[PDB]
Amino acid sequence: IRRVAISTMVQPIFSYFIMITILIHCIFMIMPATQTTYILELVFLSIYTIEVVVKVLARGFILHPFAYLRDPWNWLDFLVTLIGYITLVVLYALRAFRVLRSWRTVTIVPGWRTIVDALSLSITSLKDLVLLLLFSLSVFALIGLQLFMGNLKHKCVKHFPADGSWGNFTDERWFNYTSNSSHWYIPDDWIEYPLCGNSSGAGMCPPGYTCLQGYGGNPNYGYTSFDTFGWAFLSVFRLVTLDYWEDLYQLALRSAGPWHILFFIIVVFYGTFCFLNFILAVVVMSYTHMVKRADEEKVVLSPFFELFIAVIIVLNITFMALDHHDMNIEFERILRTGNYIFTSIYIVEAVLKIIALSPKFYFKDSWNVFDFIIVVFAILELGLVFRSFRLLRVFRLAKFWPTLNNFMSVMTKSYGAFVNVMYVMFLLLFIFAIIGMQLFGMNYIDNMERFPDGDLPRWNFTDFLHSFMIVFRALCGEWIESMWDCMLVGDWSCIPFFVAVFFVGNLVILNLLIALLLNNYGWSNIRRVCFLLAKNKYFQKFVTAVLVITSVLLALEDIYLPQRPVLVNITLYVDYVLTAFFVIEMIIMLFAVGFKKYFTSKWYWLDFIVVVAYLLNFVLMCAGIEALQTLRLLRVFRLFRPLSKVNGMQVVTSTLVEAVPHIFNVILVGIFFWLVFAIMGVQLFAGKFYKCVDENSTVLSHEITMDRNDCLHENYTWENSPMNFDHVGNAYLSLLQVATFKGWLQIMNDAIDSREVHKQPIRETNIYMYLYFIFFIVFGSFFILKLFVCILIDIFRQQRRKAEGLSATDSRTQLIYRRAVMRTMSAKPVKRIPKNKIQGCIFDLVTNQAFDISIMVLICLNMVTMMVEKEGQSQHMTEVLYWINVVFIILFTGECVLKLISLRHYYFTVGWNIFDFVVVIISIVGMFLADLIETYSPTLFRVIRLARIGRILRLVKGAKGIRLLLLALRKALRTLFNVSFLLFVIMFVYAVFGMEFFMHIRDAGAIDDVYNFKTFGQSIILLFQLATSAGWDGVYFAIANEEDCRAPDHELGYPGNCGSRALGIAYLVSYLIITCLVVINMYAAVILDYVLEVYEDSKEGLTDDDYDMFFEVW
Ligand SMILES: CC(C)CCC[C@@H](C)[C@H]1CC[C@H]2[C@@H]3CC=C4C[C@@H](OC(=O)CCC(=O)O)CC[C@]4(C)[C@H]3CC[C@]12C
Ligand SMILES: C[C@@H](c1cc(Cl)cc(Cl)c1)N1CCC(COc2cc(F)c(C(=O)NS(C)(=O)=O)cc2C2CC2)CC1
Ligand SMILES: *[C@@H]1O[C@H](CO)[C@@H](O)[C@H](O)[C@H]1NC(C)=O
Repeated sequence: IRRVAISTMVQPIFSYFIMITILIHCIFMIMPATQTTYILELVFLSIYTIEVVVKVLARGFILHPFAYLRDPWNWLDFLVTLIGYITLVVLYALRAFRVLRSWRTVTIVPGWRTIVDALSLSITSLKDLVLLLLFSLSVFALIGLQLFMGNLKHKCVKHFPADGSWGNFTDERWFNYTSNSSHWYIPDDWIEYPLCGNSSGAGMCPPGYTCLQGYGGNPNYGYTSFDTFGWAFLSVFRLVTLDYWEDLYQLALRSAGPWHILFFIIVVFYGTFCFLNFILAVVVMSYTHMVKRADEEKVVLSPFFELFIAVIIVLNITFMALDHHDMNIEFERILRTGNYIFTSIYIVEAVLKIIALSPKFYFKDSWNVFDFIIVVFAILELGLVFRSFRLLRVFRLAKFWPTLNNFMSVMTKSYGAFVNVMYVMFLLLFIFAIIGMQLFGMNYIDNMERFPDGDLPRWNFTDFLHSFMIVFRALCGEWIESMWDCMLVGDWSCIPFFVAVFFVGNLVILNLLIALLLNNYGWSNIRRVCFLLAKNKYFQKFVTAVLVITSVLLALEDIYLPQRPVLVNITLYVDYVLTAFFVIEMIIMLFAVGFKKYFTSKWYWLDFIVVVAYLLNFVLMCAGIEALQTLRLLRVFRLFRPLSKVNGMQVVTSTLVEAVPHIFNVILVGIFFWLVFAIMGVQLFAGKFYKCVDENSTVLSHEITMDRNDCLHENYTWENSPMNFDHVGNAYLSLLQVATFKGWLQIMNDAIDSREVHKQPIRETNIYMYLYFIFFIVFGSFFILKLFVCILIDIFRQQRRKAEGLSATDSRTQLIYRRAVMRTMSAKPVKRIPKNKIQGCIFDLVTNQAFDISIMVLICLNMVTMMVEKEGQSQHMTEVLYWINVVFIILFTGECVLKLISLRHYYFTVGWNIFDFVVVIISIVGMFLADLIETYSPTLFRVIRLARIGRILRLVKGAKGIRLLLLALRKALRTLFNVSFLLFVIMFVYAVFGMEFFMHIRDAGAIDDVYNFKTFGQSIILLFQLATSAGWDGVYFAIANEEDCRAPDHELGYPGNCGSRALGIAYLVSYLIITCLVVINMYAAVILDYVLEVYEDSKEGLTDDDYDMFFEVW
C-alpha cells in the first residue's frame, strides 16, 4: 500500500497525466455546457479524487510534518475537489472556482519558480502599503464628501409658467411643476442631464431655466456621486487610478466651479504620482531580490553587395508602405512591377550566395535561412492569401541597423522570463474570464431591459470571448464602466470582482513586466564694464524679473482682449520696450563674452532667435504689416534658463538632457514596429469603415441597405469613420489612439464589424479581429511604451549619485556603510525632568503608553463620526453629530492641557506637539464660530470647515511602516516639487500657444462652452487633464476639424472657426510625448530611487530609528 502509493506518486507519468487532464478540462470549460460536458465533469472529478487518495496514502493527511495538507498546492487541490463534490451532490456561484485548479499549469514553463516567488513576495510586501492606502483614500473621500456633497444632482429646471397653464401659483404647485422630469433641460439625443451651478465659471442655464438641486438622480445610474462616504470612496479610488477620470473631473468643475481643480491636483499628485510608484518600487525590489538569489544559486561576398541589398530592402519597405485605398491604375502598376523586380533580385541573391558560399555554409547561417524562407514565401505568393508574409522582408532591416540589432539581441538573451510573465498574465486572465462568465453571464440576458435601449452592450459576459475581452480591458486599466453595467444588471458582487482584476493585473503583473524590462534594459574699457555688469547678481535678477512679468502679461491675451483698449495699449507698448531691451541686452552680452563664446552656446542661440524675431516684427509693424503672433510668443522660451538655475533643479534637468538620446532611439524602434503593424492594418481594414447613415448620424440595418448602391438609391449618406486605416498615416494615428487606450473602443468596433469593401458593416461579424489589437497592445503598449520609464529610472539614479558627490565606482554595500558613518557623527540626547507631587503624578500618567493608545482609539472614533455624514440627512442627525464632535474636542483639549502641565516648557520641543496644539486651537475656534460663519457662501463654509479634518491626521503618528514610507516621501519632496515646477512651465508655454491657435474653433467633441482654449484658466484646465492623455482623442477631434466651418474674413474682422489637422496633430502629439511619456515618468524615477534607499537602510544597514533606540537607553 504505502510502497505502491509512494512509488506511484514519484513517477513523472502520474504528474504528466494529471496536468494533461487539467489542460483538457480547461478546453472543455470554454465551450458551452452540454450533456457530454457533464459526463466529462464526472470523469475529471474521478481522476482528481484518485490523485488526492494516492497522495494521502503516501504522505498522510495533516498529522505529520510532511503530511498531505502541509503544502499550499495540496490545499488548493483539496478545496477544489471538495467544492466539486458539493456542487455535484448538492449554489451556482461556488462551482466557478473549479477553474482555480488551472493555476498548477504555471509549473510547465521552465524557470517558473522565479516569477511565482516574485509574485508571492510582492504580495506579502504590500502589507505596509495597504494600510497607508486605505488611510489616504479615506481622508480624500472625506474631503470630497465635504466639498461636492449633492453637487452632481444639479439640473436646469424650467421656470413656473406665468400664463396660468399649470394654475395659479402655490407652493405645492411649484413643487409639482419642478419635480416633473419633463421640465428639466436635456438636449435631444442626450442620455444625461447637463450639470450647472451659479458660481462664477460654472455651467450656465438656458434662458427660462434656473439651476436647482435635489432633483432626480446622480450620473451613471446613480453610481457616481459624493453623497455618501462609500460612493465618495469609490470616486476617489477611480480618480487615483485615472480610470475615465476626466468625466468626473468635468462634472465636478461644471457643477462647483473651476477653482475646485485644486482638489483634483492634490489627489492626482499624491495618489497617482507618489503612491502607485510606491507599489511599483515594492514590486521592483521583490523581483530584483528573487533574480539575485537565482543567479547566486546558479562580388556577392563583398560589402558593396550587402549595401546594394540594404538599399533594395529600404526601397521595398517604402513600396509596401505606399499601398492605400482606391489606388489609381498607374499606382497599382508601379507597385506590382516593383514587387516583381524586388522578388527577382532576392532570388538572384539567394542563388549567388549558394554558389559562392557552400550550401552547408549557407544554411549554417541563421540570417541566410531567414532570407531563404522569404524567397520561398515570395515565390509561393507570386505563383498564387500569402501577401501578409511579405512583412517578413522588413525585419531584414535589423541586420544592417545596429540599434534594432542590439534591441533584438537583448530581447533574445532573456526570453524565458518574458515567456513566464506573459503566460502568468494570460492564465490569470483566463481564470478571471471563466469566473466572471459563471457569475454574471445570465444577468445580462435576463435583465436586458435595464440597458438604455434594451439591447445587449458590446462588452458583456455572455460567452468566453467577451468575458476574456472585458477582463483584458480591465487589465489595460479600464474597469469602472464595465462595473457600472455589471451592477446595473447584477448586485454588489461586481465590485470585488473588477477591483480584484484591476489590482492583480495592472498593479502587480504589469509592474512586474516593467521590473523585467528594467533589469534587462539597463574698447578694452567697454568690454570690462560690460563684463562686470553681466557677472553682477543685481543685473541678472533685473533681467529675470523683466522676463517673468512680461511672460505673465502674455497670459492676459484672451478672447476678451479686444474689449479692453487699455490692455491693448499696454501690450503694444510693452512689445516696443521689450524689443529695445532685447537689442540692448544682446549688445551687452556680445561685448562681455565676445562673438565666439556667444555664438557657440545654445542658451545664447535661443536668446538670439528671440531677438531676431522681435526685430522682424518691428520692421513688419513699421511697414504697416500686422505683427505675427507666433513670433512674439517666442519670448516665453526665455523662461527656461532661470528655471534651470532654481535650487535643486540641476538633477532634474541633467537627467532629462542625458536621457534625450536614448529617448530618440526608443522612438525610432517604436516607429519601425508601428510601421509593421500599420502595413498589416492597412491590408486588413483599408476602405472597410464606410457605412450608411441617414439625416441623423445613425447607422442603418444591413437589411434595409445591403451595400453602397442601396444606400445611394434611398438618398442616404455613405460616410467614412474619422479614424481609419485608409493609408499608413491614418493607420499610425489610429494605432496611437489604440496604444494610449483613448478612443480605441470606436476603432475596435469598426474593425470587428468590417466586411468586404462596399458592404454595410454588421455587428460583430468579424469578432476574431480582436486578436490583431491584443497582439499590438502587448508589443506596442506593454513593451515599447514602458522603455521610457526604465531609461529615466537608470539615468536619474546615476545623476543623483553625481549630485551628492558619490563615486560611480563604489558598490551598494559601501554606500550603505558610508551613509551609516555619516549618520553616526550627528546625534545628541536629552532628558525631561519629572515634576510638585500632583504635577509629577500627571507627568507619569501622561508619559504612559496606555494614554497614547487611548488617544488613538479616540481619534478612530472621531473619524467614524465624520464618516457618518450623508447628503439629505435630517436636522436632528446634524445636531447629534455636532454634539458628538464637541465632546471629542473637549477630550482632545483636556489631553493637551494635561500634557502642557506635565511637560511645562518642554512640550514644544517636539513637532507633533505643535501640530496637535494648532489643531486644538483651530477646533475650539471653529466650534465657537460655526453658526456665525454659516448664517452670515455655502462654498466658503465647506472649504473653511475642511480644517476639521486636521484632528484625524494625527492617526499616522505612532506607526512604523507608514513612518518609513513617509520618510522616503519627505526625503524626495524637493525634487518632486522641482519636477512639478518644470511641468507647470511646460503647461504655461503650451497654454499661451494653444490660446493663439485654437481660441475660435466651433464647439465639437470635448470642446464646449465650459471647456475650451478661450482663456488662460480654461486652457490650463484642459492641459492639466491632457497631461495624463485623458480624453486627448476628443480634443483632437475638436481642434483638427476642417469641415463645415467658415473661413476667416480679414476685411470684416471675423476670426474664423475652422481647425487645422496638421497643427492639431503636431500640438497634441508633441504634448503627449513631452508630458505623458517623459516628464510624468520622472516621478516614478524619483520615487523609486528614494524608496529603495530607505528600504536598503532598514534591511541591510542602519536607520535613524536604530540610532534613536541606541540613545534611548543612553
Ligand atoms: C508650482 C506648482 C507646484 C503649482 C502651480 C500653481 C497652480 C496650482 C496654479 C497656477 C495657475 C493657476 C490657475 C490660474 C487661472 C485659473 C482660473 C480660475 O477661474 C477663473 O477664471 C474664475 C473666474 C470664472 O471662472 O468666471 C480658476 C483657477 C485657475 C484655473 C488657477 C488654478 C491654479 C493654478 C493652476
Ligand atoms: C482664523 C479663524 C477665523 C476666520 C474667519 Cl473668516 C473669521 C474669524 Cl472671526 C476667525 N478660523 C480658523 C479656522 C476655523 C476652521 O473651522 C472649523 C473648525 C472645526 F474644528 C469645526 C468643527 O470641528 N465642527 S464640528 C464641531 O466637528 O461640527 C468647524 C469649522 C468651521 C467653521 C465652521 C474657522 C475660524
Ligand atoms: C409631467 O408633465 C407632463 C405634461 O404636463 C404630464 O403628461 C406628466 O404626467 C407629468 N409627469 C407626472 C409624473 O405626472
